[PDB]
Amino acid sequence: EIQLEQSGAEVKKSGESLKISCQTSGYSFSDYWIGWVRQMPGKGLEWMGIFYPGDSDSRYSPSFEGQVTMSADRSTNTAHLQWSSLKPSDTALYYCARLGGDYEDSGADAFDFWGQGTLVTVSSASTKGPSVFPLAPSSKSTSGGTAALGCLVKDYFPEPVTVSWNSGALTSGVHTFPAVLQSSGLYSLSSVVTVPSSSLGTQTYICNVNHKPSNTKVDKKVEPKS
Amino acid sequence: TRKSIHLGPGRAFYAT
Amino acid sequence: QSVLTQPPSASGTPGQRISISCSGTSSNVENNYVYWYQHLPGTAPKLLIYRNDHRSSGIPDRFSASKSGTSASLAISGLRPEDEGDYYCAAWDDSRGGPDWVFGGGTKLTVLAQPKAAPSVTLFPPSSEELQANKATLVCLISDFYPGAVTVAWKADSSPVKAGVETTTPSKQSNNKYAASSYLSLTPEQWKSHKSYSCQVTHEGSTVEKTVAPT
Repeated sequence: EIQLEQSGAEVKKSGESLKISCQTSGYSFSDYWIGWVRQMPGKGLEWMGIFYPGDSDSRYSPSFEGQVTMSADRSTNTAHLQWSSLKPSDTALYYCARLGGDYEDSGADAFDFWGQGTLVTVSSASTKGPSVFPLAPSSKSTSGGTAALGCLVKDYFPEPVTVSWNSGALTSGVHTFPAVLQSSGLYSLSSVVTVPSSSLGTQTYICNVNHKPSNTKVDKKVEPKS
Repeated sequence: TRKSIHLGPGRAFYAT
Repeated sequence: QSVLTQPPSASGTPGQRISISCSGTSSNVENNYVYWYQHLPGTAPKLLIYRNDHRSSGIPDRFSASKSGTSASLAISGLRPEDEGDYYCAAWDDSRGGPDWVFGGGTKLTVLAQPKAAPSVTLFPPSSEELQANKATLVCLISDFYPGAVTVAWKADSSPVKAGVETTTPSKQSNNKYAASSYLSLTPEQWKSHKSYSCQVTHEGSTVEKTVAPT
């Protein structure tokens, strides 16, 4: 049964070289084109090129020509994709696929069997702990019910960050949001709690941010704005 | 073969 | 010439028929073979249809496709929850006089699991602490929307803000509804000048706007 098996996830620094792999089984490796397809986070599938192991023929999509190299090791039935200088924008899931279908005695036309994909993350940032700022209660004595306050956890690398409130004693109405990745390569996220408006001048609200890569703990006091 | 690519009816690349 | 255009989103309820649309050119869809792929979470893309309208073996017959001029469509009847995912058309393109393979932009199909739900938006203005650090960030927090696609627009007063916005992809919450956040970056001089700033979130044709102002 035809299978393509791709190498594991890669976390690299920008400027570094990388070779990824796709090993095949179930058919004559030399005889079928192998294609590569890229998916950037939140984007669609994008064709990179096809490589023919039997004679080392290649076709690159115009955007990929000169930016990446396809090759193949016939001693090991392994197709490769490589970068000499990885850029942040190469952060993507990369698929390998066979061009086949076998709908006629000869030829190929559709990508039929697919590798499971290999994730590559490329960053130009280094370990940095966050700035934690308080997100103050939008007004105090509004007669509309509950209130929203939080912690902005700004400019850290890498993931993850841990957030708690009143050292985990406050969990009700807590929503900590997935990070945004900025063009700087640093992340920011926000954590917000829903509370009674009446107990602002009563119950203190501290958020507890923990960023273990940089070994940062920060406890910030979130109070009504002046 | 398997190297020839069928684009459409009656048409192909890398044919022989 | 080497572009296949698809609508970004489609939705239906279990049982319904939906049709995913793909629009190409004479360089691809009109004369070259069209193929259709399904792409579900945690699984590689899967060939559904080949050579315009032939179903791949093992594929259920509630999947169908057809072609007329430069348009192609994938019909899915008996819509099931399992069908939720991304659907791509694909074709060979010969604009370069060569076998270039083009994927459509993809269509994210939602099979409606629960009732539609409007987002809650909360907008925080820059904290004073952050303004003492000579920075200013506005934080727009969008939650409990279903289906899971929003559009965010920022306004400086009543005018549109292009530069300095960073928005997350929506993420499925623990309650199967979705969440997203949007950050606008300003120098404190930019924040101080305007009378107000606004976060406009639009979901299923309905818009929720929150505004903030200095002091």
